[PDB]
Amino acid sequence: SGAIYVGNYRVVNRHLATHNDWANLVWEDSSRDLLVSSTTAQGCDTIARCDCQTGVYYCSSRRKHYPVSFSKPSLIFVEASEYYPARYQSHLMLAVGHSEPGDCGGILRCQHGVVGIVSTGGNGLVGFADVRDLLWLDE
Ligand SMILES: N#CCc1ccccc1CC(=O)N1CCC[C@H](C(N)=O)C1
Ligand SMILES: [Zn+2]
Repeated sequence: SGAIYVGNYRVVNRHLATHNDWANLVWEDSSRDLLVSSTTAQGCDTIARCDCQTGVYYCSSRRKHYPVSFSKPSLIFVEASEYYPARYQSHLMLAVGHSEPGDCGGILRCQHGVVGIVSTGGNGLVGFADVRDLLWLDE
C-alpha cells in the first residue's frame, strides 16, 4: 500500500484505488496501473522532472529503503493476476530489488523528488510505474 500526495491530487496504484478514489476521479489508466483522485487538503510530496535512472525506494515487506538502478519507462509484459488479464503495462521501469505482494504503492525517489510507485515484482525484481511525465500534477 501507499500513495503520492501532491497539490490537490492523490496518486495510487489503479488496482488498489478505493470507492472514495473512484468517486473523486481525476484520471486513470489501466495500461499504466495508475489512478489519480482529488483531495481537499494540500499534499506533502514534490514530483521529479528528470531522466534519473538511480534512486531509492521504500520496501514495506522489509520496512526498509533500498538503492536501485532502474530501466527507462517502457512497455513490459505483465502476467495475469486477479486484477488484470495478461497484458503490456506501459511507462513501467524495472530494477533488481526485493518486492512481494503487498509492496505496491511504495515510493521511488531520486535527488529531484518522487519518480514513481511500486507496481509489479517477483524473483528479485521490482517494477515502478513512472509519474514524471504527468506534468499537470504540478498545477
Ligand atoms: N511489489 C509488488 C507486486 C508483486 C511482487 C512480487 C510478486 C508478485 C507481485 C504482484 C504483481 O506484480 N502484480 C499483482 C498486482 C497488479 C500488478 C500489475 N501492475 O499488473 C501485478
Ligand atoms: Zn532525478
